[PDB]
Amino acid sequence: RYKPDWESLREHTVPKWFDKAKFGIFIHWGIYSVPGWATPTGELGKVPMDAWFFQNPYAEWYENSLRIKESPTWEYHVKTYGENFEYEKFADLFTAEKWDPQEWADLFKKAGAKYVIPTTKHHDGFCLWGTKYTDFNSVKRGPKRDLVGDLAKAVREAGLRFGVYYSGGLDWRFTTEPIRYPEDLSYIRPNTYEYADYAYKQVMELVDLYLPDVLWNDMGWPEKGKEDLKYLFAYYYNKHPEGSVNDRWGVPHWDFKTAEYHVNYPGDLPGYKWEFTRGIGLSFGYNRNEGPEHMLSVEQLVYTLVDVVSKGGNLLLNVGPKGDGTIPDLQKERLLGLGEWLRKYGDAIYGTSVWERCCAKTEDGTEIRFTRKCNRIFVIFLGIPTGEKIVIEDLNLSAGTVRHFLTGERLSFKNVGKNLEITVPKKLLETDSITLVLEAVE
Amino acid sequence: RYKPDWESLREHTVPKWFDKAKFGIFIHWGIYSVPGWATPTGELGKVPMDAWFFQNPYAEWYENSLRIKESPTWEYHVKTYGENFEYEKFADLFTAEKWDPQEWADLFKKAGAKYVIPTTKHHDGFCLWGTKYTDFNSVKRGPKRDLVGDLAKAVREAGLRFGVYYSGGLDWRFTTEPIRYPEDLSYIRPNTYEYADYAYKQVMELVDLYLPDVLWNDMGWPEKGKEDLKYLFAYYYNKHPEGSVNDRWGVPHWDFKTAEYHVNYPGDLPGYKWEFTRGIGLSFGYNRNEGPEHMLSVEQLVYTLVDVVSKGGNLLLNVGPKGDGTIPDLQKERLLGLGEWLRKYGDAIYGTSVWERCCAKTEDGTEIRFTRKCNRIFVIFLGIPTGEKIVIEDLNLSAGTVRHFLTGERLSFKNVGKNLEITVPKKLLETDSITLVLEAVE
Amino acid sequence: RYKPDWESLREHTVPKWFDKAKFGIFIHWGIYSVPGWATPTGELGKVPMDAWFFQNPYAEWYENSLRIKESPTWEYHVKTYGENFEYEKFADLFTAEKWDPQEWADLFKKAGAKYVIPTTKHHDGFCLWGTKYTDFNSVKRGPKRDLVGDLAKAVREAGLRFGVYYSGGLDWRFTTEPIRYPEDLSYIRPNTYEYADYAYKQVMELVDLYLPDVLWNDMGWPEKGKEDLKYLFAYYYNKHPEGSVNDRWGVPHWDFKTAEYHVNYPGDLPGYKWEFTRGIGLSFGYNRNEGPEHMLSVEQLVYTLVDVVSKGGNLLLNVGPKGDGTIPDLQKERLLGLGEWLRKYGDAIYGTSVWERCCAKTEDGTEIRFTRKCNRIFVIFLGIPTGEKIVIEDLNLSAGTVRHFLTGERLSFKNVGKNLEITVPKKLLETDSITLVLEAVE
Amino acid sequence: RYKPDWESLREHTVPKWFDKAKFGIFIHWGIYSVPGWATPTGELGKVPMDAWFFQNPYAEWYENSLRIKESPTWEYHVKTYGENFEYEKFADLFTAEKWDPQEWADLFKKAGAKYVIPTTKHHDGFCLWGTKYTDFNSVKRGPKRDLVGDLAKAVREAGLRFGVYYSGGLDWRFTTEPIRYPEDLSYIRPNTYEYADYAYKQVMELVDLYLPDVLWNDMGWPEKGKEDLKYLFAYYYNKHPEGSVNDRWGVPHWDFKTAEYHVNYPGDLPGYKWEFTRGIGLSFGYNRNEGPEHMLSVEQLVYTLVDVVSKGGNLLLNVGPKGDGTIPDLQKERLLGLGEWLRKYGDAIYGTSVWERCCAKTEDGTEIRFTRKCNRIFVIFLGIPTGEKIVIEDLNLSAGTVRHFLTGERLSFKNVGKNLEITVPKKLLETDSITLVLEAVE
Ligand SMILES: C[C@@H]1N[C@H](CNC(=O)[C@H](c2ccccc2)C2CCCC2)[C@@H](O)[C@H](O)[C@@H]1O
Ligand SMILES: C[C@@H]1N[C@H](CNC(=O)[C@H](c2ccccc2)C2CCCC2)[C@@H](O)[C@H](O)[C@@H]1O
Ligand SMILES: C[C@@H]1N[C@H](CNC(=O)[C@H](c2ccccc2)C2CCCC2)[C@@H](O)[C@H](O)[C@@H]1O
Ligand SMILES: C[C@@H]1N[C@H](CNC(=O)[C@H](c2ccccc2)C2CCCC2)[C@@H](O)[C@H](O)[C@@H]1O
Repeated sequence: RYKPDWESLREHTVPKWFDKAKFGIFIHWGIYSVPGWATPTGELGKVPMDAWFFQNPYAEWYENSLRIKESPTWEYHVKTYGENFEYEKFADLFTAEKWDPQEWADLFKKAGAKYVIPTTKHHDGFCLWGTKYTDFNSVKRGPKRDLVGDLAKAVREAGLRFGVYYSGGLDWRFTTEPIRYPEDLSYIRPNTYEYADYAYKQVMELVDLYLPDVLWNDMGWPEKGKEDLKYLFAYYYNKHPEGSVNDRWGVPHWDFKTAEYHVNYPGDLPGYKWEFTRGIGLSFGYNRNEGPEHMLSVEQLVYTLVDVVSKGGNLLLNVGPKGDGTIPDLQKERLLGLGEWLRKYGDAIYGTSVWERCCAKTEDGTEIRFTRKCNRIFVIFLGIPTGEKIVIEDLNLSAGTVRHFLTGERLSFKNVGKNLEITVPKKLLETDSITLVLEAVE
Repeated sequence: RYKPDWESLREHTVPKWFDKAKFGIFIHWGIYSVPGWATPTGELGKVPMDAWFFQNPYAEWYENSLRIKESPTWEYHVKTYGENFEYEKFADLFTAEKWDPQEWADLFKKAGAKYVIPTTKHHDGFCLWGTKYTDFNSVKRGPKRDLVGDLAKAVREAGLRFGVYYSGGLDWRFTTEPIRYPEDLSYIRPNTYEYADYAYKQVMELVDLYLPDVLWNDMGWPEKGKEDLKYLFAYYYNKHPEGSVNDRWGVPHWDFKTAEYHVNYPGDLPGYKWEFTRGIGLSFGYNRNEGPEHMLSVEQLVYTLVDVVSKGGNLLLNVGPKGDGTIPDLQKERLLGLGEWLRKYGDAIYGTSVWERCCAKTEDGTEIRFTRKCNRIFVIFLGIPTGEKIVIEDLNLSAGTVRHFLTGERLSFKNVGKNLEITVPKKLLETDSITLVLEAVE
Repeated sequence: RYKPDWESLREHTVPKWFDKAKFGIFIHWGIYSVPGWATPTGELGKVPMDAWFFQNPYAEWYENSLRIKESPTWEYHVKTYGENFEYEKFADLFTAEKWDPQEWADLFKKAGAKYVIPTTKHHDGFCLWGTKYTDFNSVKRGPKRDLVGDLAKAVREAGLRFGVYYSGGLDWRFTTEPIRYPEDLSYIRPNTYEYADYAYKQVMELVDLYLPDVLWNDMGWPEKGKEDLKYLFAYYYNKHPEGSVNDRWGVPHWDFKTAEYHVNYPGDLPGYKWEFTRGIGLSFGYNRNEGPEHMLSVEQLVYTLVDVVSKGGNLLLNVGPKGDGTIPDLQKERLLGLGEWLRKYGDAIYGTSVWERCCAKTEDGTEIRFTRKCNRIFVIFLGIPTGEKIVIEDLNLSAGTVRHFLTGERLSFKNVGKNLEITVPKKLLETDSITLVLEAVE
Repeated sequence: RYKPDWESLREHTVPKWFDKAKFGIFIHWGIYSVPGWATPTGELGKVPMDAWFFQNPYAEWYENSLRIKESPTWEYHVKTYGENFEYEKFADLFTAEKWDPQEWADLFKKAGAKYVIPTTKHHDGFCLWGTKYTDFNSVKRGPKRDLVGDLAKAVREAGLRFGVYYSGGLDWRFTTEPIRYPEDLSYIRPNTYEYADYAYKQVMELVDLYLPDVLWNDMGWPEKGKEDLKYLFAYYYNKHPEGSVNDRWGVPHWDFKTAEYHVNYPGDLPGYKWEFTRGIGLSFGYNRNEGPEHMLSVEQLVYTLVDVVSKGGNLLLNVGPKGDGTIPDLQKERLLGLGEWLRKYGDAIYGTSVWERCCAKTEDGTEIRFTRKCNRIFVIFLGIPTGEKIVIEDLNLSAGTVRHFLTGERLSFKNVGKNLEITVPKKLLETDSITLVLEAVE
């Protein structure tokens, strides 16, 4: 039994299932999915913040962008939908006509994800469950259906864990001015006591209807409601000890931390559990402007995953569905690619722990990441070297046997000075898929 | 004029009428009165708290018990009313068909009570007055009548004082999870700001419609609303200086403290004004499972009253009416019994003050309680000794005359050592009713 | 067992000994007693605050007045002691050479007082006990003696209650600027954490060393130390249940309120226990500038006490000794005169309770005050009427026997309308001292 | 880089060295060691708190017991040292004449301990280092030596971790009244700003001078100084990432929880890291009144450690030296015995992790505990069965090979229903020492 207080809540640590699953699927789906439009300006952390809000690569931010008169979105909206076409009007166009929660679940499972977390309410305040605290929800408008619940049922039937995303920190249904600069965030918020209750009542409602595995909050928790989390966290943990929460509440407790695109990405081993998230492209909500030039390629996707996992994190890869519920082909292919690689290399991923170091490199520049499993150490190359002679810089192994992962073949290695030298038979180098994977056993 | 601040509010002390009346009637009446069912497990303070909520002897707690699947109440509810029979449905069955507020008032007056306090809203949130802050009240549902007001009119016309009970601390209309353990109480609460206002607006409303003599709150005051009491207490006291409040608000001010069954019952003279409450049985709300084996007998009732009064308290005895407004015969008889005893011995009760000691005993084990009235000291025996020679242990009187209360007959006494010896003529011992009462005059 | 929190501390109320004693002696004695000088401008409440600090009638305020250059005190100090004579230097002239605490204790007992309260530390920071928290105390300087201690032994020996006075709110040892306007008091205070600690440690030291009957604080408690009082009050009350504290701490608790000269003096019965304090003259500290024209007369003292007492107060009369330890004749006289009247009419004062009303007047304007003791109602005339027929305006006695208090003579009375008429034989009127006192009974 | 705020500090978790060491030595040595006396009333958790402080089994509490006049300690002090012997005087008898920190370090290493934690300052305020914040320390008085310092050099030399104990919650140098009831602890504390500063400055001084591996606070942290810990914890962790703090600060952060004798001792696996602490006898401070009948036996120590360790805890066994610096024979014996068992079975303790369950019992009641190391599961019997056929109640091994840990002998096992049966040849049962230890593998 957890008591409603920070000291006590600290007794709850990231659940084992979370540490072990290493990949999850994020779903930004909503009425913003209908216009499905954003200017693909670039990655968070690379785009200067003075312009960021004016050329927002995040399509879910459509309403905010639309509220900024004369911004690309505003221009696009006027031309395509007209001026007397309010953003809310998209709730009625959002019909999920082609949606089938089971094909989604089926796909995230073939993709190798171990959990799924849909936005139940994003910054625009539209709710994807039949909530009783607002009529701006998917049961009353558009889909005429409890998207959150129906997807929770499919995911779970598919054997995956189910979490929930909630925009606690922002709700444009309670503001009128758009965010034009990052400083605006410190005062352009619901700000009211009424809002702090709404957020509280809404997450409590998600807790009681779906008892999710992850409470994924975004943009901090309304200040007036922060003391409420002591109760909500205790209430939730007492109903679901294996439940978990992220680090976006602005209170003293969290089970795992988060990083988005470049922001907060650790350079080496952070000393805590975390999770990396990004979209397959530059946006989270679907964006019909993104081509594969903006998306990651299965290979980058794989490398991204390995680098995250070697540093102790989980990759929460986002998929951005269309207003009709289908998942754009460019994203489905990248999911399947990654699913394929995980089918071959999963063993050096799921259930692994960090090693003493995350990273290494070969004398010729190929990057190396490590993962552990008791006595086993996985040497994951971010690529497949050409020569049979591999020189790993600044590495010595006290081990004794160094197998070639996929085949199992004992290999020849020698600790030469500050380096490790291994000879990988071209036959083998030729069986690996995106990464050459070795396995030391000490 | 009281100012809205604790230091100032302290200038208000328990009103003289409250100190002097020594007996009041509590009424737990509501929609829980319809099922009128609880398992008579035992008295608060004797029943282990690990089981208490699962076998709740308090019938008003029916909804909480019903929310605990597979608990006696749940089993009983399913069998008797069915699963598709929600607790709220009882608001429509609660018709007070046989209710007559004047017969109630008449009865509490014959019973010797000096004030009356009905639950205006209990933990289930159903309100017994036409409140404007919820439609879950007795004017709109069931009785179709302002129970609170109509009973306030009768009580007052009968010459008694009228107070109000309000579940400030709990409101199941704002929670879904049941209390299974005492620890749950620290987080399973409305918790919202909206709720703190509701409670505030509701007690202010009772203040303006009925200007009650007692603000009897239960289960603490919502934390977010605690600072509001400075205003509400000032507002109330400025409209009714003789009004009063109990000690269940969790703030620095109170006029009298409370104890329930064994909990907080003082062993000797506490140094403050207090009030003891319990039901005639083990429940407050009516319970059709209680037989006289669970109730107190007029004698225990009398002894209970004397012991409370000798220690400076008031006894607030609870009566649990039926859904139709009648008061079960087992309770009416016990009220009348006590009313009868008070008719004979009231003088050594109402208007009395504590003495130097509350308690004493005779050499043969009969317990003695004392009460004062200026120069007069009342020696109230919890029973009627058999022999004409009474030896009171560890007592010496500097008095001079020791009368036999009911008759007035001067008696023979002698301070022998550490004891007091009195000779009570069998004729006299034979006129007393439940207690032998003497009266010293110093 | 009191707990350290306001709700619990509220359980402690004014000790019975305090309510019954009705007169105490205040002693403002310090190094300011040595110059013993002030402009006797008038009574607090009657002198405009725009002038007060510049023409301060309180001689204990000498240091403050002296810091206002060009002030009468400043003129007098330079002419009498020179410019190079720092106020602190008075600690060396303060010798108490002719001091006999037993003589003082006796004088306060003959005077009719039941408790005594000396200034242990006034605003100037000088401590009259061997405190370990500062060297500016009477043990190390001046008297080289613990005045607080020796006086407490002597008061106690005479069988009187001993309380302590402490200036928690001001300590000129922590400031340099004088108080010129009441407004200045809001920022010219010690203000440091250090000071709040000093204050707490010193009052604790006083409780530990002397366990006084009254903790009389003045001028508020340092804001940074207010939370400390929960702990200090619980600590004190647990060592001394019978102890008492006043209402000058600025926190939610106190056992009795206070009034100074005109300030907070009740017009009719307040609903709580209180104490009136003033000097015999206009100062607390000895003022050699006061003559009989600035003092109350024995008649006025008596009239004062009676009025206070009839409104449920205690009179805390101040005496201000000379720097040598002797009590000024003028002051001594008045004390002995009041004592003589208390010797005669004590029984209508000590141990009394307020009646239904405090006041009444005779047809010809003689003010009348009332006190009660059970069934007995004392009728105290502020003076002795000349005629035998007395008409009391707006009184009606439902009693039966009205007697002449001094002799016992039953007297003739008749309820004539909205008045009460009584005949008091001249032989009796001639025996009374300053007050005609009648005793009504039921 | 930790930041000074709870959210960030949460990133720091129990250092890996702590989780792996499984046993440390606590050293309660002070000037209370000189009288070294107490009534060995019983174990915390088993002795009623209404008596505890009056019959305190903790000899370090001598000063507190001594302030309760008419207490066994009081009787013994006056008979043994006289009425005029102030507790502080023990600082001069505390000489550590026969003290050799290297011998101690060695003894704790031979004993099998991995870290040592001496009391740097207990409730009596006496500091065993040359602190600059008080003269009541071991450098200026008694030993005229920095015990903390010399001991830290010596523990480190023996290759053990050194942590520090500090009584932040109590310091009898700041109070005068003894603790008689647990309730008294809520107000008889230093309470001053001054103290909160002293505490912070002293722990800082300890970090600066010795950079300990463990900051072990006791009795809570002064309320006025709690916000200070954000800064002190960030400062400490930034100098010593590998450092650790316990859970007795009363703030939202800690690296491991604690349990004392019966208090907070987990029944099954808690979900966090923790440490059990107790004396070998009933006291922490040396009690010359304890005999073997008051101490654990080597068998019991071993059984204790095993049980703790199987529930993820560390055993923090206390030794209480004599005033002369020598460790009492009885204590030494038990330490060397445990050491001998750790020498044999160390491998089933150090560096282990909890398994799925902590416990199991044999058909005939022998308790069984489990620990794991990767694929290896250690099966520790709290004793050695007499028969060769062993039936473990409610276990089932999906393993394959079960071996006799001491010899390696593979053994015969069969999953018989809800039980596991195994045959352990008597020649093997005869080689075990206090525990039959089996090792299962997969
Ligand atoms: C997963 C994504 N989360 C976004 C919230 N983003 C953040 O909190 C971003 C953030 C994230 C982590 C550290 C600092 C800032 C913002 C980027 C500039 C302002 C702060 C959402 O705005 C976005 O629609 C999507 O839900
Ligand atoms: C007069 C009765 N008051 C009850 C509230 N009870 C309390 O606050 C009880 C209480 C009362 C006094 C001290 C401590 C606790 C609870 C018993 C265990 C949890 C605390 C109500 O729950 C009950 O229905 C009825 O109104
Ligand atoms: C017995 C006397 N008490 C005085 C304290 N007086 C007050 O706090 C007076 C006061 C003001 C309000 C309530 C009660 C008392 C002050 C009149 C000038 C501004 C406030 C002291 O200043 C004085 O030296 C002496 O000790
Ligand atoms: C190792 C020992 N630690 C003791 C501190 N013990 C506690 O705080 C005990 C406690 C209470 C609750 C949780 C953890 C520990 C106390 C039992 C009496 C009331 C609370 C010290 O008092 C004792 O002197 C010694 O240093």
